[PDB]
Amino acid sequence: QVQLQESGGGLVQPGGSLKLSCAASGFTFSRYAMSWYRQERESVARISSGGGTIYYADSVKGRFTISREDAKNTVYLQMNSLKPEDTAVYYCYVGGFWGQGTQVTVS
Amino acid sequence: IDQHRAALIARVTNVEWLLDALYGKQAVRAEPTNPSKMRKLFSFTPAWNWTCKDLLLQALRESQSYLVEDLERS
Repeated sequence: QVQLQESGGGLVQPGGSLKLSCAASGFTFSRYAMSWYRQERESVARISSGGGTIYYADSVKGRFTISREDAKNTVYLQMNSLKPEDTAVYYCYVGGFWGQGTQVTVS
Repeated sequence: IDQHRAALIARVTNVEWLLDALYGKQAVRAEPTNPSKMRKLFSFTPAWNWTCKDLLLQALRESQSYLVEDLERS
């Protein structure tokens, strides 16, 4: 049974921060890429397997940071200088399996 | 060698941008799909000198540098 546990959401005041984390469970993680999106539904972060090749959506430049914990089963999202327009459901997602998500409210 | 193509295709948005950049620096265009015009464009390498690769990746960096590095650290 595929498992992804999304957490670290909340409500914050802009300039402020949120730390999202997804916990992978049930299969081998490190040979696959891990992603975050926010909600149309717009992809936010994608971190390829192995940690080398990082790709950030254009909302996330120099602010959001997708990180990888392979030791195992943790994928990090570091949101600094949060904005209400970026307040949304953060979906941790890998391989046809998207997390249940987290709620982000910025104001 | 086809996995980087659709990759760059969805990492762009506008396809006509780097085509207009490539202009006069070209009939692939009757192909209906937007990424079609991309995929055949990298079969044109024999007509692409060093300055052409330079053109593509300099336009890529003059757009988004991470994309240049992404094609680079391949």
